[PDB]
Amino acid sequence: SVIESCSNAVQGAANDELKVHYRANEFPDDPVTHCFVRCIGLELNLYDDKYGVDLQANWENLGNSDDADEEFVAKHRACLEAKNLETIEDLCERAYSAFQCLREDYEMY
Ligand SMILES: [Au+]
Ligand SMILES: [Au+]
Repeated sequence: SVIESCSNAVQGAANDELKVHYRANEFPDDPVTHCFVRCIGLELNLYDDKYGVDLQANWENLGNSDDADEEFVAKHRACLEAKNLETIEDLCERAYSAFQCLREDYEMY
């Protein structure tokens, strides 16, 4: 529902070629996708513009029900710190940049 609602809440996102990527869980580095990813993130509560990535929620969305491994938290909290998200003015670009920290995780899952 989120994918389909986000393709409509984001301009350009309602696009047959992008949606092909999205369902195949591919997310190209382009301004439409940036906003689509931000939207998914906000809708699923995996993300927030001010507070950033919710690492526990993502841990869950990666097929886990326990408290996140300390490594996982330490790792990505480091990855996200190094991105200086607070200096990225465009919100879609900030969200897209945050979520690349977690890409290795999503892919190996
Ligand atoms: Au493509
Ligand atoms: Au962007």
